[PDB]
Amino acid sequence: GTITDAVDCALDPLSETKCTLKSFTVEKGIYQTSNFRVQPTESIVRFP
Amino acid sequence: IAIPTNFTISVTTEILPVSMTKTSVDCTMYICGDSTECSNLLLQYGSF
Repeated sequence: GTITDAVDCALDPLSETKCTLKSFTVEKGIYQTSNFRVQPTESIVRFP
Repeated sequence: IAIPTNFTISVTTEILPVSMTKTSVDCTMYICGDSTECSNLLLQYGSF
């Protein structure tokens, strides 16, 4: 009943696949993960 | 009895589908327009 290991789901794609599959051991294959998105650099406000 | 005295070689085309276009839908990006508060409520619906 003790936590022996942990996985950070945002460190590397391997840990992301581990969190997606909910397993510390990922077999050979290709797995689709969260899509990347370009975040906005700043906010633009346009008014009359 | 009727027995043919000649023959005609014919070719008939047969069309059979083998596959279709693949589909990958990002459910979070589809239901929620990259909104954080929308994703926080979408996660409450389980693993749909």
